[PDB]
Amino acid sequence: STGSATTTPIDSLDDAYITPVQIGTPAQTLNLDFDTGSSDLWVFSSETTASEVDGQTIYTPSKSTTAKLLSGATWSISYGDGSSSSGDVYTDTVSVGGLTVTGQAVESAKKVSSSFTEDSTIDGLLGLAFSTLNTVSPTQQKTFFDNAKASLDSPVFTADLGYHAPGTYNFGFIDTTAYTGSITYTAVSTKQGFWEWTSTGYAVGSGTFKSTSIDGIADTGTTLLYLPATVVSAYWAQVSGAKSSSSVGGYVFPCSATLPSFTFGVGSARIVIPGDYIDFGPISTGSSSCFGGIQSSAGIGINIFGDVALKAAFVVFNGATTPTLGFASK
Repeated sequence: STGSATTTPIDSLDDAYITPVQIGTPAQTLNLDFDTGSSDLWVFSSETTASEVDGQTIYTPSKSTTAKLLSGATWSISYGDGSSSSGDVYTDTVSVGGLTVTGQAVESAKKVSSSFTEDSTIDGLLGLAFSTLNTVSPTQQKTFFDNAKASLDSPVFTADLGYHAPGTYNFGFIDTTAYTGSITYTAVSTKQGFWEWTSTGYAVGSGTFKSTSIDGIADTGTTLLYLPATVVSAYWAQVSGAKSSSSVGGYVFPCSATLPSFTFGVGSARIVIPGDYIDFGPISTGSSSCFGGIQSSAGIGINIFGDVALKAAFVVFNGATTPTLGFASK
């Protein structure tokens, strides 16, 4: 089997991407944030504290003939950005782009943090990291991909995120028309439960490539590119007037600037992030200070190849017995 679904930016900045997901019988379609940095499929639901729902579409398990309470199971998750959610668990039929999993754990939120409430466009998350990170207790549950894997034509999914435009998540096949040149594959460590890999270096604009190992995670659920302070300083030093602002929470730059590109290495291959991808616009409405899309990972504890990086590539998440990651230009 295979599946193919379009993923759409939630706003004009590509702050996140939503993908429609069918849950239950008859189908209830919710728009979920596909997150290769976590491993819970959770949704706003009829059980979510009413004051914490503000415009989201909810899953109502009582209206699904295939929903079953997973007795005794609870979940609770905290994300890198400080947001969180928790609740209980149902199993139900879940379909993405024509690919169907029966008995998928659907984690129903009883509580969500303010960031989730305030984002009316995201109805929940669909985790695509390794199932070892799943938070369901006392019986850990599998991700949608893990459940689908044996049925897929090939045990892979691909992320093809757009810049200010829709893109695609495919399951079970590699669309050879969706990228240019060849796909370069690179080793993955699953030791921390993430799609963790090592970039071979970077360049800023038309500058020389610096060969240096940068361990980080491929994370579709993180907006920006978070890299070591040395790398980030070298980038922003090429932008007149750019500075790190503790008050704003990172590097800012004059909105009048033309940003240089940023290249990262995948083995001997190179992925070029155009400068425009690094512009996250005014820090507040009407400001002439703009927020940078490349930020320091210092104090995160891990480097994160988030959407800024991933949307410059066609990315293969290869879930073979020994997982690997593939990157192609597009």
